[PDB]
Amino acid sequence: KLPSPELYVEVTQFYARQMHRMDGDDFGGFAATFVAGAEFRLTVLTGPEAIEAGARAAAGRFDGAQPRHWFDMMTVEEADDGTVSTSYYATVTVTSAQGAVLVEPTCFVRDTLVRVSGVLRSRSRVIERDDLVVRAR
Amino acid sequence: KLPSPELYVEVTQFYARQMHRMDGDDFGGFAATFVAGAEFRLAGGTVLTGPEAIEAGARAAAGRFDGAQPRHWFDMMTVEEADDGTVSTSYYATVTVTSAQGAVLVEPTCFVRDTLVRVSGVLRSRSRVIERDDLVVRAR
Amino acid sequence: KLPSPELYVEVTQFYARQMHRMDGDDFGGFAATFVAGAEFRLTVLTGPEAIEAGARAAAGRFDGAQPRHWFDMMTVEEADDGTVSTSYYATVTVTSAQGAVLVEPTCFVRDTLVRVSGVLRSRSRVIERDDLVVRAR
Repeated sequence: KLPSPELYVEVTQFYARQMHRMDGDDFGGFAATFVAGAEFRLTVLTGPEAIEAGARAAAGRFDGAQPRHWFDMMTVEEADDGTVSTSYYATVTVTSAQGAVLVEPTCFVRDTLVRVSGVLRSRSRVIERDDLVVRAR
Repeated sequence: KLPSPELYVEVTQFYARQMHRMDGDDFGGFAATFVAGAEFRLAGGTVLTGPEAIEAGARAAAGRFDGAQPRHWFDMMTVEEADDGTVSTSYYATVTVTSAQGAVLVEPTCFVRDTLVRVSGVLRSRSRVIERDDLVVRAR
Repeated sequence: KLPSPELYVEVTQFYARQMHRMDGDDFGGFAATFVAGAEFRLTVLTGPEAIEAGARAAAGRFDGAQPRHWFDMMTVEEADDGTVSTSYYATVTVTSAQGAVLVEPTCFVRDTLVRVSGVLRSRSRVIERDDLVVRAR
């Protein structure tokens, strides 16, 4: 079932704002986009406190360089109970002080979003890393 | 000339599902998104006609990935709907290839022009023309 | 807060056409998407003539190769006075005659768009280059 244009637009804006916070080191604001008990599976982090700690930790890998998350090829579907399911491609570019760019291994991501007080929030995120999948075959 | 929001959303979902199938090695499902007699024009000038030829070409081309994982990325997409429902798009595309060792290759970028048509209410690919930017540069 | 689906679509088409022109060396057509007195902050360029000349000059860095601009993670909001504000991630790929793809340092871009005779045009563009931000911190 195709999503309504309003839902599709709302989803694009949710992800843009969520990733701007994560990439901008607003780890608490990033985690606040998740509901209590949200499941983030890379190993699972459950709930915003754990998700905030993980984003802070994973950001350590960038040192002082600047990450940017890139999403594309995103499916969006609304269930009758209002839950939104997405699947998409994601990567992170990492730009150094000298202008070098590293492109991280791509991921295939599956999300569920829920509406809380009229606004979308992340309920579940499951990340499949393409290098690990390749390695496993 | 702007596409309706419904059409724009429909196009984004068509392409997301189409590339998920191709990148996931569902070459039959990828080819099934094309109509009978669809024309697929490769960067080099070879044309594949019909979904069966397109499936065979897509499977053969995937050999270049050598067990690594491709991901197609589209961006900067124009969308135009003709009065008869035919949809024309143009966009940028590239492919990343991620290996078991975490290597990421970025393939030469392409400029792609498609036509889509509606069959029993759903979009299908009718024409795809790929211009590869390295080949364009070489000709210049 | 959320843009109408019509506005969202119009913005994607505006940017697709603007970048196709710039990447295709249609520097005048690129500049025509800006209003008179538009401000482009890299140094500031004011007006379509200066923006065209600067874009032509900047393209010299590609040296016979083919650039492609990639935007993603785009916020879109309409202000009460009809001004449209966007923020997005941008990078440029540069593909050589041998198919080597250079990936330029990423940018965080903030635009304002305005409607002129019913048509969207760029009023202001401010580019923050991520390597320079990293260097500064």
